[PDB]
Amino acid sequence: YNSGKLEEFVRGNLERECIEEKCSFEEAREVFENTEKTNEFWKQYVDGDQCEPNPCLNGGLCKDDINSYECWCQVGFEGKNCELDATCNIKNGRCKQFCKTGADSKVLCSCTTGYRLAPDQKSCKPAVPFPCGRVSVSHSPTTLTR
Amino acid sequence: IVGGENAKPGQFPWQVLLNGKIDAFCGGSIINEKWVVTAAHCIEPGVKITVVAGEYNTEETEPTEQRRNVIRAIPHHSYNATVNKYSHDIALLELDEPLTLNSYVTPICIADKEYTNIFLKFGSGYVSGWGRVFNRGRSATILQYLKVPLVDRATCLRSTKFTIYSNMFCAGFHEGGKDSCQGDSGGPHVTEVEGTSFLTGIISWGEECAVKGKYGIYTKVSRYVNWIKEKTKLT
Repeated sequence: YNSGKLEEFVRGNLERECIEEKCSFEEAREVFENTEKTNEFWKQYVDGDQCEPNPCLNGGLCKDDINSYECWCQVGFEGKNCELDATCNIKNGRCKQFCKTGADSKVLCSCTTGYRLAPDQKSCKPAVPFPCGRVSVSHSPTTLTR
Repeated sequence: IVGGENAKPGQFPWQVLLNGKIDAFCGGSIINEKWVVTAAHCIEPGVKITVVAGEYNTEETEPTEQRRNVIRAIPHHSYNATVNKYSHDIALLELDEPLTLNSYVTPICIADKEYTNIFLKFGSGYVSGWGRVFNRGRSATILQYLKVPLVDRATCLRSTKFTIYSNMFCAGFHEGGKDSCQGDSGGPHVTEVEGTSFLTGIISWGEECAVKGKYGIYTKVSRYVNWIKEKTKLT
């Protein structure tokens, strides 16, 4: 609030300043430090979270912004509001490896021998210390040929 | 490989050197720990072949090298009875003792029929192999690689007098300069799709090397990928 008696002279504690009454952004910023992280602490706090009553359906994860907002749809759903179903031809069906329609109309991903389908149902994680087709020297330990 | 560049050690974990009568006569690509792949026209009746996984510079003994002996060579059923010796120009070599899979000994990915063609028409692919660096000038001592643009049928068919079968495809620079040459057959033709690298055709033949109007012609893996699948099953 900045109204007691010499409360700037103390290290900011945003537990205190921000959602007592309500803090400024600067108050919030010197206390946060990383100001990526401030920008979004931010867009949720007030101006009517454009993510109001979740627009993205089909389990879509709505992510609000200052002005706009978008939508992360996991799997089997396309379109800015995850209304459209994912069909194997528009952007590989969202699968990182192989996708085929089946038993209905929504996609179904897969991976080549050696890899397994990640929990998102679209990515591929190894399942053998040496999966097929990967240049190993560059990767090891956790680098890239620059 | 004519007009290519030297590859970095470990950059091609599936690139295998095939030593046999006279050595370095063909290359190959590891399908998996026990079975490698190469072109049928490398299987000379009555010779003993030794796969040289993990090899790099022929003049020196790389600690990564892992030799094996072929106990069975299964060329594609309908290879060549006495007809165009580059049709189903593909074969599987069954190593006796499994290789030790590591950073330098890693298989290539075999896509299903659909995706293999899909990755082929993406435009470019890597072709690596130990062979003639000059069109009949000298062989590759240190593993060489080159990036070769898939060349459309209409153009391919015209450049060659030879009936360019469905089983194959063209790929190479329109002008004379860069291409695979003798001592590369059976090598790989891979197309990497975001890190992971897949096999899109075995490197087969070509009228001479590095001369304009000509393109290297490779085997359409898409056709036998399934054969490979069933042929290398472990369980």
